[PDB]
Amino acid sequence: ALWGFFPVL
Amino acid sequence: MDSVTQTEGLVTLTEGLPVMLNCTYQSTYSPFLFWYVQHLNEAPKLLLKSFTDNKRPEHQGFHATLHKSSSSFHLQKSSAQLSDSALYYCALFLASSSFSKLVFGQGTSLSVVPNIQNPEPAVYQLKDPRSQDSTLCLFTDFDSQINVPKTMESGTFITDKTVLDMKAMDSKSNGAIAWSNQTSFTCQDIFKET
Amino acid sequence: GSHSMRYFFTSVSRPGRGEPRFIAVGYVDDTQFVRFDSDAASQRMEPRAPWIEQEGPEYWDGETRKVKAHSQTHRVDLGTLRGYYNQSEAGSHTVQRMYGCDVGSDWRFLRGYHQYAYDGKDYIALKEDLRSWTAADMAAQTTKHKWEAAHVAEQLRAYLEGACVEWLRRYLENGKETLQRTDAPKTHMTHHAVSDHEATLRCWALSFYPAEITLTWQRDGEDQTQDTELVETRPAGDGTFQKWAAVVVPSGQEQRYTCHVQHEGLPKPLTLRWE
Amino acid sequence: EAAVTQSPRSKVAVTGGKVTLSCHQTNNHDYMYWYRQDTGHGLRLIHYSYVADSTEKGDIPDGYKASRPSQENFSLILELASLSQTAVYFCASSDWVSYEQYFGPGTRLTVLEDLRNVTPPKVSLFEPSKAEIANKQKATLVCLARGFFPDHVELSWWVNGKEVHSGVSTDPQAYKESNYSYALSSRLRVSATFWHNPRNHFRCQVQFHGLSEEDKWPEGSPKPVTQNISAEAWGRA
Amino acid sequence: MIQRTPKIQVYSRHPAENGKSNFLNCYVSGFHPSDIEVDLLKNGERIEKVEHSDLSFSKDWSFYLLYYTEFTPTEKDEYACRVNHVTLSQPKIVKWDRDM
Repeated sequence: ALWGFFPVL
Repeated sequence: MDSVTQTEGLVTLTEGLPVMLNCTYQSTYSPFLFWYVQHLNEAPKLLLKSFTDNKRPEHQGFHATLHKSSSSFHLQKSSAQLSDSALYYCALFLASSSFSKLVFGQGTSLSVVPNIQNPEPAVYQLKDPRSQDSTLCLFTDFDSQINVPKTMESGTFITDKTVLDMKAMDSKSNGAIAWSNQTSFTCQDIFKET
Repeated sequence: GSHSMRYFFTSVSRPGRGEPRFIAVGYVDDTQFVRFDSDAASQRMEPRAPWIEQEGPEYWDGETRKVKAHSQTHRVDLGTLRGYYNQSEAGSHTVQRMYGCDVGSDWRFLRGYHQYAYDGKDYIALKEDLRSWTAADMAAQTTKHKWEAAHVAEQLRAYLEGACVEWLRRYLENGKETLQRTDAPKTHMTHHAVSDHEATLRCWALSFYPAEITLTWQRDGEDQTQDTELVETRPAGDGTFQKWAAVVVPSGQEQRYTCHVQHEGLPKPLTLRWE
Repeated sequence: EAAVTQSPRSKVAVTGGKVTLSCHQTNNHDYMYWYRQDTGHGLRLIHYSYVADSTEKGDIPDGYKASRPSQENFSLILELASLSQTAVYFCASSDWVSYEQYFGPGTRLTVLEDLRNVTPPKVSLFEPSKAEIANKQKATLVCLARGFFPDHVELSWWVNGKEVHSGVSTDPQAYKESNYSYALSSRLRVSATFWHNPRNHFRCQVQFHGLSEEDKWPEGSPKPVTQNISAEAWGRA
Repeated sequence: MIQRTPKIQVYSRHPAENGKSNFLNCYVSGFHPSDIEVDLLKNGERIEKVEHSDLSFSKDWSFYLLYYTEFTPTEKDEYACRVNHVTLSQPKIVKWDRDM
């Protein structure tokens, strides 16, 4: 399953 | 399965004393918790975070330490002030296997009450001049530690105590108001305890 | 033995199209199990292995909403890096991302990964301690400072040591017949005369799983790379892999050379000599 | 600097009617959320959104729909309003750091079976006790608003044409005296010298949020629209 | 910025036997950037029904793709893989050598 937190560059 | 439990109902506390609001949780994965605060007629805002390193701090006077072993994230403060009277939300952030969401608890209402240094309890009767035989009772200037009675009778209503601040040098006034629909109602026996 | 789960993300800016291209794939060891393509009709996470098909509607909705958020994030990332390096909108650029976890043969966490490349070059990576960031240049330092403020590493550690490992074990069990099998390589050698004084010996490894294999040539029991040609391990297409190694030998000296095949599904390493 | 606005701030609806709650945000935040709060407790997620033109179900989506027409706007839609949907509704927004969520001011919504029970307050001003003035050199005026349904009210005090906040203590929550009747009270304490001055004008204003012009009302009774109702007194020797 | 030319491998899924149904694979690996044209050829003629794997990459960030079609090998039929990439000035043709 994918990670549920979505950090940006 | 992933939940938050907070101190139930209203927590009443005298100014100058330490705050202690309980938060426990159940978390499938490594926990991340947050405290939110909502003042009266205001939006909820973020207060503090469970982040580092080893347990400790964030926000202002307020601090909270995460104990992962017993699953605790209690809100603490050394000395409560009257402005601290607000609704406090403990929150669990779930973002490991599922889409980022905050899971809030029920919230714990904090009521910080003043230390009335020179109490002068008095019950007064007030009249409405525009109406015939319309009267009202006012219990004022009492201590913060006494209990104000609630309604036992239909037609008769008593409010909870409120704090009045006269920016006139030091004038904190506890106050409760009572009224009715009955023929003749005394003011002395209505603010009688139990 | 040891196992892994990896997710691979590719975002490419398309100057002649209305949208960039985003592709996401999930792997368990060497088997791909999920895919998402921003250009495909469905606009959902799609099954690519038989064993992932037993997951229910909530899993597929969950993975869909998550991968779409990945897609939107990596779309914005293209514009961010374009600004970081002061590049124009005329050119096409590639953002790559990989993350995942390794387990040992006891199925316990060993290593976790989280890394980025911009135009083929290392941008930012999580270190093995899982608390630190390797930022290559000054642009990646800006990304690092954003992430330290949001405590990204600490949250990632929770995924890589928790959710990643848990789901990996779940997949390993549901696809037990596929993922926990070990297929030994079928081996043979071929011989070709390249000139009147030289010959090519090719050592073949076929129908093996998993993809990990070591093919080495020796000359008189001594390691030989000096003239060795080694092709990348290739998929057969049926779930098994293929690889070969070749040496150019002097004619009449074929038997002085040995090929050594190392694989998990092999009880003992094989030595092959031309006969 | 990050700010979220909601509209309307107050709504009175009928059961089976359509309610649209609007939210606006110019923080350049991709993530938006709708929460409901019940009797000053709980904050449950109804719907959320991470991108324009797409919406996701929250913890309690039944009876609610949501629309995200742009990055800036996030609507909450109740197609057939029910009594169970009476609550305070908060909109929120965040960027990728989605644990830092920024909330809107809130929307008080009350759903009723029929609009006939909606009633404006009767505002009464009770004058200070002479015993209080003599003994403490202070005068407490009491404002009492009664007979109003629902509890979408704001009380203010006005001295000499200006709004005052000091010396004021208003009930945090309105009191339900009957099933269709609320009461609210407040105190204004001034010095005996201030009350005794005939120049001084005291007024308590209650703002009642009732029906909007779009709401249908039968002839005979006056429509309980949004209105201000006051009671006033002057200084006396 | 970085440009890597593809490595091309043309092969069959199973050991090729004439008159028996098989799969023809073309494996392009080690390329950067990801934009690539791949064709499978029968006697120099483009094969219609060709499928490919989903785009993925290796540890060193280089891309790889598998193109494949079901085919029945014969004695006189020639097969090849034709690949074009930004690094290549002209489409590269690699013939299927079964007896490698």
